[PDB]
Amino acid sequence: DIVLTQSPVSLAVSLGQRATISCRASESVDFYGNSFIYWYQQKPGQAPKLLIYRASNLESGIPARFSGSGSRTDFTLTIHPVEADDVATYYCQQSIEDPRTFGGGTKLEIKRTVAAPSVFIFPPSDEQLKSGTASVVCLLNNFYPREAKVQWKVDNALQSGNSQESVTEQDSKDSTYSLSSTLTLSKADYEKHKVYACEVTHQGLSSPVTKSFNRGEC
Amino acid sequence: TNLCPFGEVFNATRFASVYAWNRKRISNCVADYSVLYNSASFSTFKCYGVSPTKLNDLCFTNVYADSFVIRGDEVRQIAPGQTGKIADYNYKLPDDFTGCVIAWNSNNLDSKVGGNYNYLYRLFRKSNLKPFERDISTEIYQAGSTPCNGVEGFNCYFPLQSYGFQPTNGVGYQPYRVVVLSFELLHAPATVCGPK
Amino acid sequence: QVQLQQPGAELVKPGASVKMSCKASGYTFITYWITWVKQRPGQGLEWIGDIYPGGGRTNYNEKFKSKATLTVDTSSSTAYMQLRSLTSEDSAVYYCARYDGNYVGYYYAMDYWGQGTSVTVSSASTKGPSVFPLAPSSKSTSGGTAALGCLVKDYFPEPVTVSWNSGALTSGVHTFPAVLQSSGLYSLSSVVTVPSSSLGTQTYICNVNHKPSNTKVDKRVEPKS
Ligand SMILES: *[C@@H]1O[C@H](CO)[C@@H](O[C@@H]2O[C@H](CO)[C@@H](O[C@@H]3O[C@H](CO[C@H]4O[C@H](CO)[C@@H](O)[C@H](O[C@H]5O[C@H](CO)[C@@H](O)[C@H](O)[C@@H]5O)[C@@H]4O)[C@@H](O)[C@H](O)[C@@H]3O)[C@H](O)[C@H]2NC(C)=O)[C@H](O)[C@H]1NC(C)=O
Repeated sequence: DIVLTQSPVSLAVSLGQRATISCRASESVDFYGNSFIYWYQQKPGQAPKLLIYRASNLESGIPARFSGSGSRTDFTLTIHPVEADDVATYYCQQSIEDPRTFGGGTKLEIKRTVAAPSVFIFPPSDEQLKSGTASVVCLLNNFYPREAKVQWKVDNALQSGNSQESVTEQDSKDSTYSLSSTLTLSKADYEKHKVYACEVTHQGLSSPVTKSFNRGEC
Repeated sequence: TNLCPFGEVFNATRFASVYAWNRKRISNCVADYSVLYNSASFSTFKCYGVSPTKLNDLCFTNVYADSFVIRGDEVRQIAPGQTGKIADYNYKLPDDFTGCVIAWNSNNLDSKVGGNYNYLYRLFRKSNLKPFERDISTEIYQAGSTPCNGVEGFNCYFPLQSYGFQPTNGVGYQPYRVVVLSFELLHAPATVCGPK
Repeated sequence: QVQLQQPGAELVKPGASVKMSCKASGYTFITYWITWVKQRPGQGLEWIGDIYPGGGRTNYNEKFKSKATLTVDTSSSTAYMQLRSLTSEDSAVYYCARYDGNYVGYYYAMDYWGQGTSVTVSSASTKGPSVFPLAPSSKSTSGGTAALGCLVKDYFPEPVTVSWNSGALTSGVHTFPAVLQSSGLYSLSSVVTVPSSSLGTQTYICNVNHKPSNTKVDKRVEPKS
């Protein structure tokens, strides 16, 4: 079984710059002048899309910004110029022998200018409190880079261990991320405290930003 | 140097009509597929039950090389499970076919200025061919209740029809030479092998 | 218009079997190979096997010959993969795709793909979501815009889909990936940033669809009080 190894595992590139992704084969994939290597692009939630076949031949409809090269064990997919909608994972495939195998993938991220999150906090709805659970939500909208710190504070005490974060994929047009942080409490515990706050630290903010409410709209 | 005689099949000066397709039995030789891999002529090179890249590593009890001429938009019918005039009435591959289909455009050899009409196919038949059946009958086809008595007429048609291969025709109606390599594995010892 | 269509998701009990379809259209089904590929969440692709629809010759990855069986129905232009004795390791997205097999052309290149069938192997029961409003705040123009949303909670299995205003509101919508809670149920939020002024003038309705439980919730989201 031929093993294909892709490096880098992840890659960040600015718009207009060059991205080079490498595929290394545990055995030669060259057969009578042909390199049986294929490249695919997979955006999140979608089927992979064919880019390159026979290591250098562009599939029709694919922009010439994509190019394939290499021979024997080492192959490369090059994206120049990189654009915003190139956010995806890229896979190589060999078909010189069965089983046909794929590389582990290279995830491409777009480097853009720093952008601070817009921060919003949402109290639990009254409907949810009827069920006995309270979810408090903190939203960080349209920020870059990905690193951000969300700290929950209840009656000014930092809370850890009862919150969960989810992040969107890098937006295909503006290259930002958005993030939700959800703090989960029993109804009783929610009703024992007054001030609910989330504090966001991010490179785009000159100092941390805090959004808060008082339970019961006090 | 006992190379399998692929050149005799692929490079034969004359090719057969598809209804009278030729078959060459191949045995007791080393098959050098390099000559096929290094050819730039082939527009179709499709294998079934075997991999094209793995041919030089495999051994077979017998090889049959079948060859004929059809038009280009019919090469798709030379494959397992196909339907149409060629697959049903002229040349039929079984579902479990093991081998390769190779085709290349032969307009420079098999067309001529007034049209080449020497290549023919069977147009009418009472039943479908069985796999690898070769039917060379010229018997008048009875399309109706009226017997034909060996004579063409209203519901009585000659069963063969000529291709008209005009040099200026589009590629869909240009002649393509086809070779079908079938690889049979029996329990008997093998006689044909590529350079292992 | 070459098209390969697969059902979106399946929930199947462990140790049971599942049969998935791949409906082909826009080309001659019996002249292209159909291949099947496995993608476990967050991982790469793994080849399962191939079938030639004319006559049904199959080729299997040795890893999957006990797990998978490939068939076709040529009259309906549909290919099928059956997976047997399912475990949690078989929870994954399964893709069908086509290739032409021509050594002097595209060869094994997968030019057209189905969009995948996401298989969840679990014994848990199907549960439709509860949809709660994330109400816009009375304080105005933080970040220059207001934000509002829907919290979609306590549903199983994935997926849920959310749209806003029946698909008329698409700008500024962010639908987060679902998180698996310790309860074994999924939770998700969908948010949209809108003009703070439009809070009075415009109605915002999130449309939540949970096909596995045949549930559709349209929840209006309003400022509190
Ligand atoms: C039908 O007829 C036509 C016309 O007569 C035939 O077409 C000719 O076919 C031959 C090939 O059979 C072509 O010519 C040569 O191909 C040779 C193959 O090269 C390999 O073997 C050589 C000796 O072992 C060697 O020199 C060569 O080295 C290369 O590969 C090595 C390994 O990859 C590498 O290390 C070397 O550096 C080098 O790159 C190969 O191993 C070759 O000797 C010649 O140079 C030439 O390429 C003709 O060009 C064809 N002519 C035409 C007009 O098409 C056709 O084959 C016939 N068909 C059949 C089925 O018989």
